[PDB]
Amino acid sequence: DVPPTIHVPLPPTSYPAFDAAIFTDIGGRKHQEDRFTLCPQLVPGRDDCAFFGVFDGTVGDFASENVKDLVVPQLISSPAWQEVTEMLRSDVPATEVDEKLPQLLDQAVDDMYKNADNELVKMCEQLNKDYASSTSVTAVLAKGFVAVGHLGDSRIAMGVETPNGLNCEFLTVDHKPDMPHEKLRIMRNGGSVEYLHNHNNKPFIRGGDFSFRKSRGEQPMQLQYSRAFGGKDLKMYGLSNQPDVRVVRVTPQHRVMILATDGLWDVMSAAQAVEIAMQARQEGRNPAQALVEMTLAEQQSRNQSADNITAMTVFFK
Ligand SMILES: [Ca+2]
Ligand SMILES: [Ca+2]
Repeated sequence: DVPPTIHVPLPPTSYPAFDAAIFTDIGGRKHQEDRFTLCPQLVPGRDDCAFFGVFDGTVGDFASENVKDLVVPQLISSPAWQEVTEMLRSDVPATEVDEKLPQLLDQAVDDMYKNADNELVKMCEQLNKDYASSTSVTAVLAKGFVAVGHLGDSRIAMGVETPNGLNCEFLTVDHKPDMPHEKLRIMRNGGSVEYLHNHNNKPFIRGGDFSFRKSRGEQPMQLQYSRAFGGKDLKMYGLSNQPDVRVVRVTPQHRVMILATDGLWDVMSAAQAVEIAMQARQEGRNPAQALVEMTLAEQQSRNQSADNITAMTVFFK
């Protein structure tokens, strides 16, 4: 019932509508909490649909390890997705498809996020995982459209060729606790946004019970992003599972999409990543591995302990 998915490093592999590569590295962390999911053929009988997902876990790998196996099943169980499947298998005029498909994809991704999180949170309740959380950047490719969704601070970069050169941008903006409306939601729900000494630029979302649990000699946790999967004991204090969704038309000029964790972005800009990835391909090298190894080399050069780093490169055709 669920199409085959990939969750291990993937060297350069050619598919009908795109070529993909996936590489990850633990870096200098004591744990590997990054996870990912790639479904090459999302819709049986078709060869132009695929799912892409990368997950940056924190406070253990529980949330990222599990959510990765919940997204595809939840996605296709969506009544919204059933309508996507029915329309792709119908006579319905093309012009009409391309006109309705975007909102159907938007709604399906929305359903996926909320349903996958409800299921994950119930698991966290079962196994007593109070703060296990994970960011998410996902991409659903379907008949020339890519439905981008995300929660947290992992990002998706896009390389598009123009007559004046390669246009490189992020399709997602991080969910940070200090963004005015995020902060507003956290305080309305009894949580707070903490700006700690010497770290004014990276505030934390803190639960309303943090202080009490801290005095009880326990270990309440905080996050530096305001939306995510998991975070059981923060979901009632402002941590949202509402993803920002964006549907983009894959045009002839679209060259590459890069899904990666902050382990890559805290070091490289969108343009730098695309360039490195574009060059690697051009020279027959593993684009995703190039992104990770290049990042690790730079970190050493800076005397910086590297974070977990995961990169998934997708080249359109
Ligand atoms: Ca992490
Ligand atoms: Ca990270």
